[PDB]
Amino acid sequence: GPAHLPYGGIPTFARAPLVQPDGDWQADVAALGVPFDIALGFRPGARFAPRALREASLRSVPPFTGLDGKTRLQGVTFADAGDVILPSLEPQLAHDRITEAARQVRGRCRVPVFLGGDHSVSYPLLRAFADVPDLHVVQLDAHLDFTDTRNDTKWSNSSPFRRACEALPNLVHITTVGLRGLRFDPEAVAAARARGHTIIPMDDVTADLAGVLAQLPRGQNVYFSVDVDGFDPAVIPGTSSPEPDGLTYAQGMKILAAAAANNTVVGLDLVELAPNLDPTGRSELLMARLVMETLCEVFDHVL
Amino acid sequence: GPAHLPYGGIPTFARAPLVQPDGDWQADVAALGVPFDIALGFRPGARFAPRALREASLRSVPPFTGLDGKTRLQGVTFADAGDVILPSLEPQLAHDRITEAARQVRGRCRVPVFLGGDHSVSYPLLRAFADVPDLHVVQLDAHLDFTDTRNDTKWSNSSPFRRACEALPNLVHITTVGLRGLRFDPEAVAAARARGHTIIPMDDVTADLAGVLAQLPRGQNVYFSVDVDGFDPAVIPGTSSPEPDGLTYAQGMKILAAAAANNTVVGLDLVELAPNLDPTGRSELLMARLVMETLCEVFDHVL
Amino acid sequence: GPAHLPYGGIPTFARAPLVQPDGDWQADVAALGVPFDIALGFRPGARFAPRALREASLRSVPPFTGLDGKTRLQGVTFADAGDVILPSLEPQLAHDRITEAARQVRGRCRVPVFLGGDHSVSYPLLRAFADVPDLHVVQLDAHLDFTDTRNDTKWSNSSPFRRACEALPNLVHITTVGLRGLRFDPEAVAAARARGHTIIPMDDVTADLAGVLAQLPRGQNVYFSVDVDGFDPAVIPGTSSPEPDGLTYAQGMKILAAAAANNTVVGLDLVELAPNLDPTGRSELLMARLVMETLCEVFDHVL
Amino acid sequence: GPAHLPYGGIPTFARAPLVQPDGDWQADVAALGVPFDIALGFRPGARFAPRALREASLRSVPPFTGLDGKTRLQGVTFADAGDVILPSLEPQLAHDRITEAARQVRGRCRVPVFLGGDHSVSYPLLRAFADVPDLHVVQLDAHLDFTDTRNDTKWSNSSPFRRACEALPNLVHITTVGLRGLRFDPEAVAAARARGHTIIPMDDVTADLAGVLAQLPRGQNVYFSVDVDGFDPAVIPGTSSPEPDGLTYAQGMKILAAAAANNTVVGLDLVELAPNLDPTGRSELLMARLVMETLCEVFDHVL
Amino acid sequence: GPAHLPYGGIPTFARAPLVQPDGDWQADVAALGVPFDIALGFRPGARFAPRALREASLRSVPPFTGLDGKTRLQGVTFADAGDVILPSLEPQLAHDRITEAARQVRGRCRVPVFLGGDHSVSYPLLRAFADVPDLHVVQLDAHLDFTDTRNDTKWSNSSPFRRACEALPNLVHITTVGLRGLRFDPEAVAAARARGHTIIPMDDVTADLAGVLAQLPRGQNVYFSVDVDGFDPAVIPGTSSPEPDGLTYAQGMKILAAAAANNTVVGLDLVELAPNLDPTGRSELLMARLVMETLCEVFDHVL
Amino acid sequence: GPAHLPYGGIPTFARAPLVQPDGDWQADVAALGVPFDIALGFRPGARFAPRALREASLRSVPPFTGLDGKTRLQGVTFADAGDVILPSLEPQLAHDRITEAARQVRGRCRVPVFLGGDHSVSYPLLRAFADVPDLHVVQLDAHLDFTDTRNDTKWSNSSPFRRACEALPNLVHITTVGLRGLRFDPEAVAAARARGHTIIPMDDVTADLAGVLAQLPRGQNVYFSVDVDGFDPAVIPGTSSPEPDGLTYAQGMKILAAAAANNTVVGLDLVELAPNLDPTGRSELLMARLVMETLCEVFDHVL
Ligand SMILES: NCCCCCCN
Ligand SMILES: NCCCCCCN
Ligand SMILES: NCCCCCCN
Ligand SMILES: NCCCCCCN
Ligand SMILES: NCCCCCCN
Ligand SMILES: NCCCCCCN
Ligand SMILES: [Mn+2]
Ligand SMILES: [Mn+2]
Ligand SMILES: [Mn+2]
Ligand SMILES: [Mn+2]
Ligand SMILES: [Mn+2]
Ligand SMILES: [Mn+2]
Ligand SMILES: [Mn+2]
Ligand SMILES: [Mn+2]
Ligand SMILES: [Mn+2]
Ligand SMILES: [Mn+2]
Ligand SMILES: [Mn+2]
Ligand SMILES: [Mn+2]
Repeated sequence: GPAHLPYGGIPTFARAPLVQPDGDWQADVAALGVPFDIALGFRPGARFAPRALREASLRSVPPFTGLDGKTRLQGVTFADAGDVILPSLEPQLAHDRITEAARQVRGRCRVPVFLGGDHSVSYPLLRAFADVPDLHVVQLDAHLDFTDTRNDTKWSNSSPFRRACEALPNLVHITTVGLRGLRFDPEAVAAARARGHTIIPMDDVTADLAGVLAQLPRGQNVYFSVDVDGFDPAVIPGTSSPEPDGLTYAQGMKILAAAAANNTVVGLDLVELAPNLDPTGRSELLMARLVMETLCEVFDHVL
Repeated sequence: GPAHLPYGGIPTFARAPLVQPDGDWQADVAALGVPFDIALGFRPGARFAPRALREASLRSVPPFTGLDGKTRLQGVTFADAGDVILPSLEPQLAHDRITEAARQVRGRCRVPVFLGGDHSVSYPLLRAFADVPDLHVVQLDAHLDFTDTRNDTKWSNSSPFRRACEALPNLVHITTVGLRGLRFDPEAVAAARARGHTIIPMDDVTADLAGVLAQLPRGQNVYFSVDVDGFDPAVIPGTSSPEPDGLTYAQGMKILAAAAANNTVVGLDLVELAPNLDPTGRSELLMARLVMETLCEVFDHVL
Repeated sequence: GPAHLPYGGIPTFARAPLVQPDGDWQADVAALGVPFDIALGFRPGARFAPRALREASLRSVPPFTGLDGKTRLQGVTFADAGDVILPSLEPQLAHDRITEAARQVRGRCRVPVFLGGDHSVSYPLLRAFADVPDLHVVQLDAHLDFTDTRNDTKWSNSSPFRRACEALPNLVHITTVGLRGLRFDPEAVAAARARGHTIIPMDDVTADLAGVLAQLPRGQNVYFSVDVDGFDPAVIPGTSSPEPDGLTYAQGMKILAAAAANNTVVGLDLVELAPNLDPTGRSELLMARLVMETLCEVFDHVL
Repeated sequence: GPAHLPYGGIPTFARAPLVQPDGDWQADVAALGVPFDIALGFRPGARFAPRALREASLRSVPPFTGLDGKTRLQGVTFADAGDVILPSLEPQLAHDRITEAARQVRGRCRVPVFLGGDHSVSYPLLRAFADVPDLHVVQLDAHLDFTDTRNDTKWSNSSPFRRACEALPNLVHITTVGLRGLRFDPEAVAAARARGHTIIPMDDVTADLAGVLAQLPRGQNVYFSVDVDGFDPAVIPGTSSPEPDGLTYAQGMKILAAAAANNTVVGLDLVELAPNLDPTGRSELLMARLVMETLCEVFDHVL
Repeated sequence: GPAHLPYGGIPTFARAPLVQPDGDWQADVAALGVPFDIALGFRPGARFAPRALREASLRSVPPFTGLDGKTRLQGVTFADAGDVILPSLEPQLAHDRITEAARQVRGRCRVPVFLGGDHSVSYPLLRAFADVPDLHVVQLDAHLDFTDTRNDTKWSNSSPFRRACEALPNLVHITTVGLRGLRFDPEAVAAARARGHTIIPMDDVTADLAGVLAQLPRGQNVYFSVDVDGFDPAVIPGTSSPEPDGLTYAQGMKILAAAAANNTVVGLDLVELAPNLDPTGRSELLMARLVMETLCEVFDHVL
Repeated sequence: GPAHLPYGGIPTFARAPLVQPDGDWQADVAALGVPFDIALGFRPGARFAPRALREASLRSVPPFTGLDGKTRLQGVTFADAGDVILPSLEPQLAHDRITEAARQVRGRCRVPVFLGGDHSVSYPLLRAFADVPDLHVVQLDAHLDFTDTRNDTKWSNSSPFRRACEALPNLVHITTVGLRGLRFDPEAVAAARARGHTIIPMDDVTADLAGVLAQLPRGQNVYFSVDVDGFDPAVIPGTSSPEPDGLTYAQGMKILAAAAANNTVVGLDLVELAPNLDPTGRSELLMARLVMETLCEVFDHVL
């Protein structure tokens, strides 16, 4: 039968059927949105990212047959579990609802995809992976986000991984790639290193990408956390706090593809996208493709 | 339980459940989108209107308890039948698919709501009502849209009602309110008058609204066609061809309310909304409300 | 000597000298900003309003000599106390800081001007007026904002006056003008009415403005709360939740002028402006003028 | 044969043939642009107005057959003399080039149409009408623009008519309609009244439009000067310094229409349009139409 | 003699004299616009590209004297034949109108420059080159555009070269450079390879540009087709369907420069530019320069 | 205790205290804005750059502790001297106002930072350095700006350094890096070479950046002039006249860092930023950071 053009149809992620987090369904991949952006400290807009990503994903409906004739995501079913129902304010309640929804979705799919939302959502999201032994996180970001307190709060988008580690003893390591900028929280850097976390500055990527890939985990259970500001602002300008000289789409994708080829991917989140800050719409289009391309890599080599 | 905020959840019209035009369902109201805008002769964008209206409708989820404490649309069921699957180009095929979908939706609901799309969609939509005796159309528009041929085509957005009339002998009358502008197709005006159609210039609405309401049909089968450019550009700037000094939201709504109170409404379409032309977003927010408020009025007088 | 054009100089409200809330200063009028917008339920952006209003106020630097040759605000001194230092999240802490800064500013000026920020800021702002006998609030708004709980929180922008009344036994009456829309919280409306509050729908303003002015308070201590969405979206589109058919600038100004002529004005807040939602910039330009014109009226009838 | 749609073809005013100011041609109406905006004191952008107006005029190509079947501008020839070649800075030189071009275009048409550009262009433009006996100017504007010196200059957009009067003893009277705002130059107002100029505040138009029309000249040589900020900012937001509660399109047109039918119109300029400040594009669309409708009125009452 | 600044004068390509496609003129280079965008399957806007390109070209008026002091395009004459008069809808009629205009312009100049318009215009454009022996096409694009049918039509922007080949046996070869993305039409790829077409993925350009240049045709009659989406979205965001990691301006220009110095260039089109999708305006400014620089290279190697 | 988030507080550069140019203060670094943009020859907007840069600088408040734990600008004091009070038009008066303000600021700080404004401001700015022996200028720009006359004026943004040199024989040498484009003023290029100025095209940076750095001055009094269009438009699109293939932020910074490491930096200006042309806001965010990072380098190598 005829198929909808991108501007047609209800926008669900990858045009997947809609389901409830605690419903009776099962799928290889399931998306869950978290339209929460009140924890960021600059320009809001990320609450609109889940919807923008769903809309942009209509340009990337699986499966995909590449130029070389190979087809990826063949036989991979999808589901869109909608969005976590968030309260106004009440960060603690929002966190609990996010964790509960993430748990339910995780228990019904193989690889859950979480659409943020500012980076603070990664904390309650990760609480749903408490039973993953030696859980590792691979984070693309211009910022470390391992701060204890910022602007008198423990729940800002600058503390998700610090909060996650103190709540999850199974989260044994984090590899962050793309760090750059004039300012870094010394207490956060010290705390991350003290825990053996791997910090890879964007300088490393530029000088030797081959080496960066060489620093990625091997044979581990990995959770992907992609902060769109890890990418160069010229490529992805739609984000609150841009920092120059970031990852090209290709570099960020190469890092994700490599990690997904040598590890067991247990989930992925895409955060800090701000559609309202990029009127060209390329930010949401490229990031929706990023999620889909990452999934291609994952399922094209799973154990 | 908790409810989503406007920015949360999958955007279906009025958050109604998604169904297939020819699926096994029944509801009081059913929405059907027609993301077609290649027939307009100026600024494109109406193809994105159905999606924009669905998103905006999340701010107007029924039922409604007003300031006076009374509730409207209580117990009235809704369904979103998605969008007509349109081809690229191929206007004739597009028309056939639009009529087929509209027919299927019509047979399954009491009042169908069509989301355009440029005004040319009203022609194939009306074909789905060829069985309605003495069908009257109440049209809000700055333009008459009764032209025979324009820029070498019979299918432009300036010809929907002319096409509809020649194909539907049961379409016995059209009442158009809000006409204004420097240019009018003399052949179209003459043709409309000859068929006994009622033409109500905006100047008459400004001069005496009560008089205009008295010119509306009474005890007839009515199809509403709302071209957003009938409203003043200051109120609704998101449209291809704006004309100064149009209807305020209140005036247009009073006309729809009056007609809905004195006739049997068989359907309604909302066309020419161009979200891309109004970065403030008020155009879609207000027009989504207009559709919902019109339904409140329609169901307040169900015989 | 030469004076800056609007685009020159540091933007302080009315180009007034900068001071600290608890510093050693005194002035007739003092402005204080509250860049808080995490309590609204739709489109963010009001956190940028204080800055936008300051920039726009450079087009309205006092005193003003009108067409008739008469001068207003002559000799009236101004000061800009900057903004309340807000934390991230932590609504309760934010409230405490807002109340403290407001108290300090209030103690050093005759009429304090508060620039929001979403409407939730009116609650902590009003707490600074606990010592004002029989405090009356005159609120311009499309919404009532007298809700107890909304989306699982007590601190949303829909509850500021409910929170204020429970924290301030001296807040004996509220007059709200401009209400309109398909939905209202029935408990909020009934509670407000049962408390003796005056609700004036926009319909009444349109029907008989004189009658509305006659309903305003007289010989009372009055605090002005101006929610920009009380104004018609065509005039002021830059706001989160617009509702059609609102106050023209002239109508809103007549209401404020009337109240200022017959009462002791103790303060005023300007909330819900979202500069990011109006690329024409007219929203902040017109609202900055409203504040300045309101002050002209206040000081013209001060007792 | 076939005609271009608005988005097709080279944009010349009213789609008229292109000519040189000092070329060998003759026409009833001739357009001349003056992309000069370095004299305004706030938001630039008017330098692009001539081009925006030409593009917008493609929606208003003459002649016009209205709803009544009557045609206007039938047989009336048009020409586009392009723009004055302006230097960078060098206001004195720009003025001389403007006057020379205006003189040349004036000598080759019956009614010249000048597209600004900020209002300062009206001065060198008026210098080309030194031989018109008892010249009268009908100015639509929110401001008076009769200031002697502003920000240390004699050539700002606040001084065009003051400069014109001192250079043209034949300019015997000016009628300005639409004045509003909190500030007016007391010296400028006094100077205007001393010369017998007529000042009609927007309040007068609102209170009694009939009384306003009665103050317009009769049987005089009239030059129209339309500053788009005379119109309400909700209608025409694309302008540097908007002032609330202005003329609706209809009111401004009624004033121009009355004056056009009772006098010998020798010219007209349209200034202060800032396309860049109105992403909806309604400002240029409506103002291009304003010019064409004014012309319809002019040639509809030729002696 | 004084010359207009970019914002002055009537916008004709390269500020060249305006002429009719069938008029009495002759020039080395002639531009023809094709404001047709109803064939694309995503975001419209390309219909405004011809006009945007003309305006942007005022920043690149020939001749050009570089930093080395050498002058290019010296003595080369230009002309702007306006735009093809397109009907509404009626793709077949549009195609015929396009081919006829292309033929007329082709016979009055040496190198015709066609401004699109979506890519589907290349088909009717190429039909005007049926008499060119062993015609080779050098295509810059992220997409192949050799698809047979898409969304029930043979005339989408994904089929221009497929339609051109089955209609022009003299079209013996196509070299496409810049291909990338997750999805490629296997049937289209197979059909292209079966005809011996050269497919050069962006990866090859990145890996070895010298190798890519060595693959370009030599001593052949070449038609250049430049789809702006061949360039990286960071550089040229103004396009309907962007794909990450594309050609830099320099890389695309190097390809065109090399092909221009070793072949007989018979024409060039610039398609898919969507000015409405890039509010920074760099897309049209850079692409206008691309056409002009390509022309510099072309006439520096004419035999 | 707590500190403002970027959206909070009065926007002064680096959140530094506000002072008067001739006031009684002293600071290591002092900022002065020059909101002048009437000299550029294309798209206006730079007049708003000083304000945009100040706002953006709130994201770069000193001192800075990098990822390595080292802190820069520790103890370095800052001040914001506001903006030069500019007249409307009257370029010569503007120039004198600028030179005097710059001299006053220079005598109260070690390193003055000047915020433009179009590039023409560099001329009056440099006059404030008439007392510096063997003054060298390091200019990042896509254009040379050594033109004598352009569009009939001596004061355009294409002549700042030409004017500066003839007024300042002590300005012995200029090193311009980043030059590119199709057109260059041969007269300007010759005059610069004759004075021995070093011209470094962007191609040289791309080929061998190390070789470019080796060409920078050593042990000299250096004034930095950064024209944002020197950077690639993909990175910094907010500028009047962009040119493809420019400096990455990293490259521009490397050039500035190199010169600051072994020269006595006497001042720096940042010109041609046009915030209105980049709705993503990255242009001002990155350029504010550039200024701050340059200062970090400067004070890391003080003699
Ligand atoms: N790590 C401190 C700053 C992190 C900000 C988070 C995401 N933008
Ligand atoms: N009736 C001729 C013009 C109609 C245009 C249709 C809708 N914009
Ligand atoms: N009174 C309930 C809704 C109020 C919203 C507040 C302001 N927008
Ligand atoms: N009459 C003083 C102000 C005039 C400004 C001119 C036009 N905006
Ligand atoms: N080749 C199939 C897709 C082509 C789209 C055309 C231009 N964007
Ligand atoms: N050097 C001639 C052009 C310079 C323009 C200046 C800055 N944009
Ligand atoms: Mn992060
Ligand atoms: Mn980050
Ligand atoms: Mn219409
Ligand atoms: Mn219509
Ligand atoms: Mn409110
Ligand atoms: Mn409100
Ligand atoms: Mn004015
Ligand atoms: Mn004026
Ligand atoms: Mn393509
Ligand atoms: Mn293509
Ligand atoms: Mn430059
Ligand atoms: Mn420069």
